[PDB]
Amino acid sequence: MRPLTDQEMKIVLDKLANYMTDLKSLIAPLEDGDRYVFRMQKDRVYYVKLSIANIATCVARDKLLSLGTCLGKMTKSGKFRLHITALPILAQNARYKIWVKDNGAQPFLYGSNIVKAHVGRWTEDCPEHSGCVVYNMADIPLGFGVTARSTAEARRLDPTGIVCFRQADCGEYLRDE
Amino acid sequence: YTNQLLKDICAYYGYNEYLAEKLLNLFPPREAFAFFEANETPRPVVIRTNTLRTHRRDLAQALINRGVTLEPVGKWSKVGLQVFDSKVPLGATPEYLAGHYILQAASSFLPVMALCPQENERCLDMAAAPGGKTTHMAALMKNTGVIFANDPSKSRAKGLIGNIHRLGVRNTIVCNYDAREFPRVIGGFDRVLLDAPCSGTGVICKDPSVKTNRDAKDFMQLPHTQKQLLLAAIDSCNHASKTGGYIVYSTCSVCVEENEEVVNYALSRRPNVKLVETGLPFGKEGFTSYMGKTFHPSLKLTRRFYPHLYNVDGFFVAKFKKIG
RNA sequence: AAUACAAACCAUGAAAGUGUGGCCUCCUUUAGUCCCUCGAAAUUUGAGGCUAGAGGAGAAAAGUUACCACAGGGAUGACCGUCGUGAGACAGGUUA
RNA sequence: GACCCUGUUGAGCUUGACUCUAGUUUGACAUUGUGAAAAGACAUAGGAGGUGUAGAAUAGGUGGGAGCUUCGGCGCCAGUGAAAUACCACUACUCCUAUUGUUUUUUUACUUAUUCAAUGUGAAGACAUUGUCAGGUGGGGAGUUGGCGGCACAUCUGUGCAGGU
Repeated sequence: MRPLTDQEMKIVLDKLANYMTDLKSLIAPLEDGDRYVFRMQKDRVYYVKLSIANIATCVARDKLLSLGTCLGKMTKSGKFRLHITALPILAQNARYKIWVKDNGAQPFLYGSNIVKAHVGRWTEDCPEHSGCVVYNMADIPLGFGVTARSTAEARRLDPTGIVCFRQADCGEYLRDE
Repeated sequence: YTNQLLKDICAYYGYNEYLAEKLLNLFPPREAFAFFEANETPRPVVIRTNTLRTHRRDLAQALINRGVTLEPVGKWSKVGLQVFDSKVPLGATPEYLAGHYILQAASSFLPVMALCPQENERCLDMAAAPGGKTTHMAALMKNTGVIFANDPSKSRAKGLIGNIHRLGVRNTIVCNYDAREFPRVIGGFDRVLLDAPCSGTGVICKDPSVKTNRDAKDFMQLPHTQKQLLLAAIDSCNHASKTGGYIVYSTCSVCVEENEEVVNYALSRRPNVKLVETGLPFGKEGFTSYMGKTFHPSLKLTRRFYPHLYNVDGFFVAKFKKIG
């Protein structure tokens, strides 16, 4: 049992804030004083409350498997990964939102990339390589990814081109069964 | 004769001789013949919607438009529907992929309505292998509180983490402990839920191996195994709290060696445990004494579920309250 | 080659003959003591203890894969690029 | 081309020592009172218990015993049931009433515990709060890393059998 170290919390908050706008709102002193303190286990990070950590630090490390909700894991090279497990945290306070239609969400949930015919409506001032969160017509959080280009270049490109690159979806839920 | 009926049942249906002797002693032959017809008949598949995500008439409208035949399951379940036919596969539909509902049986419905989880409560589930049991308390409590879930195996541990994060509970800690090791290490839980593993005689349509692969060593070890589970269950529960917590014991067995005998041992050993009415509409009365063994006569409130009167799986539920 | 046996040789004794080259070898996986303890069980088992067959520089990062992508070596439309690496694109390419 | 090898990247699986301990931490204890309102459990005296099945029957259970008989009712026999009934001896608990009382718990109110303001008397107030152990974690911090000869002698411990020089 250990917390996030200096560089390890730096890269974690680097990749999080690439998709997050208010990191202050996620981890803040609440009414009861409990805080959303980060936590990692078996090279896999988690997002828990402090009072959750106290009632979980009583346990041997090998017996514990997960804790709270998961955010991602670290590779051998040290880069950070954010998973579809972090989607309810991610979609709660999302910066950039892209909405795809039902005939385009089905290839998105299968594992295919986002096409211009898939999206229904759009956000504004989206840069070329900025992160974004993918929604449907009914504001159901589907996934996340990095767009291929900016907003203005998406208007002037062919409708068959790839718009936003698909990183994760609910197929990991279907894979683990 | 009794021996002639036992030989005719074992030859025609394929049950073990010792298991058929137990079932013939448990029930009258007219009830046993309906039992042998019911458990060989496949059980219906029911759908439990996510109250944190949508409501019942919204999902019912969506699945009707997608082509799924639906029917609500009585008046005792406002959260459940029953599936008759579906042109679109249930696993590939957008609602299940988003996490609007989950698939379960009627046995997975009951012990969570037996519990009454409230907001900002501490709950335990020492055996939640399908993962639908832990989700429903989060659906009832509206994602407020702390939940602990225990699992013995890694294969079903990776199975449920795909289920809970699809459903979006966000506050349940799942792990790989021993349920006997749970109260000594952490303890101090307001509510505890136990789905004790057993022979599985209640559900043989899902598990056909129970018909033959149950020897005399099995009906001695598993009742002793769940005996230590309920001893761990009563040690985890708190006697006093701001919101009244309870112990809920559930199993998928129909024999009396797994039902109303273990809960009699826990009641006799610990006087601090009291059993109350579980608030359940349909069920069967507990037996005061079955095989030369005098149980406590307060077990009339303990409920049972049988496959022939209702379209449910074989099940058994008990509720307890701690005093000291 | 070792080993068994036989013969030769050798030591001693004057001869008669005799003579020689032992017994052993912390946890994890497994079985027993069903011995002792804790339990269950209308009398038989479960978990520990005990016994005996076998294994074993430390937080900086490592080992390994009939595995994936890329580049290179061997054996029998296609490139130099620029812009990103979690995936890719190009009115950029030697002529009119 | 398949195929084999090398370097980088992912998917991984396993390891990343031993002993304490911070960070911690689970449960219980005392500080922690005084009244009112209640509830539960233990002291009692009593009314009544008892079906999963079948058995005419709602079978506590135990020991005898086959008519004490007020009657041939039921005992007996006989099904049916793990347990069979007449009879007279015992005690296990349960659903309750009341008190002939002991405790425990929750809420409210007040300050007498606790803690703050002033600082050389006041307030919040029995909520917090502090101390004590019985457990758990701890990679962060501290310390560490093929053989047996032969009692064949003398002196000491043991204090013939032994051990040490």
